[PDB]
Amino acid sequence: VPGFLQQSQNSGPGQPAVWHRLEELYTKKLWHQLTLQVLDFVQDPCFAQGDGLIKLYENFISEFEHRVNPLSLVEIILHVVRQMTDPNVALTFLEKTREKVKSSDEAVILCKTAIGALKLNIGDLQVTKETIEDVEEMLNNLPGVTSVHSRFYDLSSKYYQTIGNHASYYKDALRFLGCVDIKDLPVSEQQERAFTLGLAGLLGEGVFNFGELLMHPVLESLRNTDRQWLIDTLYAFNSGNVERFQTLKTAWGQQPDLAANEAQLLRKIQLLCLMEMTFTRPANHRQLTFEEIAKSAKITVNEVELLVMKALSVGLVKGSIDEVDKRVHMTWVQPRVLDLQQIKGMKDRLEFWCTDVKSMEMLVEHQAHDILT
Amino acid sequence: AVDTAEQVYISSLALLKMLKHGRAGVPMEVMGLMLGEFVDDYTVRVIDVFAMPQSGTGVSVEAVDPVFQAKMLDMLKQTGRPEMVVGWYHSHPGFGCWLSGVDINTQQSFEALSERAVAVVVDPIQSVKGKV
Amino acid sequence: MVLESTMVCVDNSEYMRNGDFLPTRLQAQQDAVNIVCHSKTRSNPENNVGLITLANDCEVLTTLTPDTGRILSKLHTVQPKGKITFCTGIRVAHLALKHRQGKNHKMRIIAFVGSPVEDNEKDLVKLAKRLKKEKVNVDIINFGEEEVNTEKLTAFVNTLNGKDGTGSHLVTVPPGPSLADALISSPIL
Amino acid sequence: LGLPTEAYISVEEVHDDGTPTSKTFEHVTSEIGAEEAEEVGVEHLLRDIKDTTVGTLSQRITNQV
Amino acid sequence: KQYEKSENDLKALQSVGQIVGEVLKQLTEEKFIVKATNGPRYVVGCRRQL
Amino acid sequence: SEVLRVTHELQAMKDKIKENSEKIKVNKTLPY
Ligand SMILES: [Zn+2]
Repeated sequence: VPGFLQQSQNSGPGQPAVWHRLEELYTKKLWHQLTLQVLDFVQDPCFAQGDGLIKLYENFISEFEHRVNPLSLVEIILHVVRQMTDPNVALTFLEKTREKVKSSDEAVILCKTAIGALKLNIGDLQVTKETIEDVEEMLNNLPGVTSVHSRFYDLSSKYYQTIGNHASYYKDALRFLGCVDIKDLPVSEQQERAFTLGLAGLLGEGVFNFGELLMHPVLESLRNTDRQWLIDTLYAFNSGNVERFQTLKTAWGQQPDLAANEAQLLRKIQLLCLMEMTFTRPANHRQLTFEEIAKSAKITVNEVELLVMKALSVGLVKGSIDEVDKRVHMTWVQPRVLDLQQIKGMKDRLEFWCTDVKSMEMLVEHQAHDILT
Repeated sequence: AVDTAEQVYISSLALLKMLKHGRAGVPMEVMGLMLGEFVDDYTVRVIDVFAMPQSGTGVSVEAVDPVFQAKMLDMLKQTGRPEMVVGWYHSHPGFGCWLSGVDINTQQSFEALSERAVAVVVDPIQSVKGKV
Repeated sequence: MVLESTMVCVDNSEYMRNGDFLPTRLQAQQDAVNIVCHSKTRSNPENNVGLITLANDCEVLTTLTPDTGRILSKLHTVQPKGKITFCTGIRVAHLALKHRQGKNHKMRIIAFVGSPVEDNEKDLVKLAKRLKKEKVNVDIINFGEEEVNTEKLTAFVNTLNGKDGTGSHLVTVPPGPSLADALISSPIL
Repeated sequence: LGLPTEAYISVEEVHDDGTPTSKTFEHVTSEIGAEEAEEVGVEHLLRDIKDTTVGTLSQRITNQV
Repeated sequence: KQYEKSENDLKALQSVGQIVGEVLKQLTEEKFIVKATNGPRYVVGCRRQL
Repeated sequence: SEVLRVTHELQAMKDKIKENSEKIKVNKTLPY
């Protein structure tokens, strides 16, 4: 049995420093220390063809695995299978491993997520959807893990090759970023992970711009450099100042998924323009005129009523529409994100309000002092 | 060796506990030992009171089951104070505020244990609205 | 007869799953128990015992009691998963001891330091600088993992004494998986 | 003010948007209630302020203040 | 299982029971005249949730 | 081992159930 490890000195990087010392690790019949060294070794840059030898080693050690913490065991099994990259072989191996460690341990979760990922590349409806629902439902009783949750979220988000699941797709990407603990990611991966979420949020039917993204860390730290037409688009959308110049370059950057939805994107930009124009008004003369909507929306005078009706129907404002007066009445229930400068106005309004309230309280107290007590 | 016009001071929490325990079991009769401090020869004060599970044929010498009496007074000192047992709940739902021969027989032993201990009688039925 | 109570810091670390003294290590922390204090009540039937874990910032599984069934029952379920904690672990035991009844009983903490700790250099200021004025006693058991002799841990007893102390001793039974006789005979206590 | 007590609950829902996990205690609305045979106790124990509709006009003005 | 069947056994040994009576009228939204099988009549209402 | 978790650990019903039946019995007042 051990002769395999003994003769496995070649065919792999870091031969002396890793294996020679490791030998003592199992000679002392020792344990999960060995597992930590194993994790380091598997993560090590390697084309990962000696998966058979590594796996025989793993089986030998895990015969009385016990000391092999199931979470690490599943992680290593998933890594080895992903390195082997044979479809049916990996699927069978995953089933065998998952069943063999079927305890109430919160690792069967990880195994099921890995299985969903493995099947995600083919037949993405029959088994994958049921598996993803099952993982969701069994993902309970321990919110503090934050890791199996990340894996399940990433599987779901990778599922994004599907039209219907979009808004939940943006939700999944956001949850990935939030519960991924630290970003702890290569800039290389982060670039794509942020561009994908940007496009998803731009294209969702209910998602408009979802502020707090701009200061949401996933984007800026990776996109501030270049290839950031998307961020200018995001700024324009969350502001809505038409600024449809950007689309001429955005289409060049991504004809697909952007040029294919010019009508939908422009409809959303018009709706957002209407909202932001309603928000910039100082809350006193909220009744605006179709001329204003047109000049701020490049749409026809006639179309303005339909645009406002659409806004109401989607549910971003709750005003009312009138014609004979050539005006419109708004009233809001959909508030958005803000910034420090915009908080100064709120602070000032609150201070004025507090001064007025104090004045009225003092007036009542002083005048009524005869009968108060 | 002689009584007087002496004042018994019951804490607000003590009164509240008396009333709640009495009303919880109005159809039956309840019993609850009292803890307090023997201030001086004319001032007996009770700070808090504790209830004894409704067992036996009723208010009698059975409410002092040592197994339960010792363990509460014990754990209670661990956090708070030992105020020595001074009195008892008792309760007469519809019988005014009288003391019967059995009640006298009971309180006789408590008097023996102490020298000036007191027996309370809290009526859980008549006392309502704004009456204590 | 016994001028002392008893609290124990039964390790729970993620590393505790290992073959180094027997089956799966901890299986031996459990080993003394049935004598880890069975011997301590082998004394006048008025001794007191305790239990404290040391993983995930450590909880308490037993409140000082001249009973052992509870401590054994909790010991049955001490699944090891997490990084060891100390200093805080010892202070929790110290407070628990302060809440001891029968003031005549002196204090004793038997530290089953197994998996490595992350304590800094001058932990003494809080680890031991108190036990004198508090007249406390602490015992250290090194479940292997004696990294470079763990002078860091030895320094705890070193801070102990100063003239007289150390309790029984900071006995580091050799990594040889002999048994608990080393925690049965060695402890003259 | 009128804060005699506040109620908190320990729900460890991880996060939304992009936040990390945390302790995330939460607040439950609270109000001081009553139970018959104890309302009588409190009534007697106070029996001095009696801040009921007594002196209704004055009390209404004080309430507005 | 014996301890389970005993815990509820002793716990239920607190309930006191009600008096069975038939309501007669509806005095107010919170005052309903109610009689009793024995024969005496009373005036009462819902508890806090009926 | 298995037994120590059952000899006196667990098996406590022989004390608790004994006591509990004591109070249910004691409350069996004479009248009915
Ligand atoms: Zn009586």
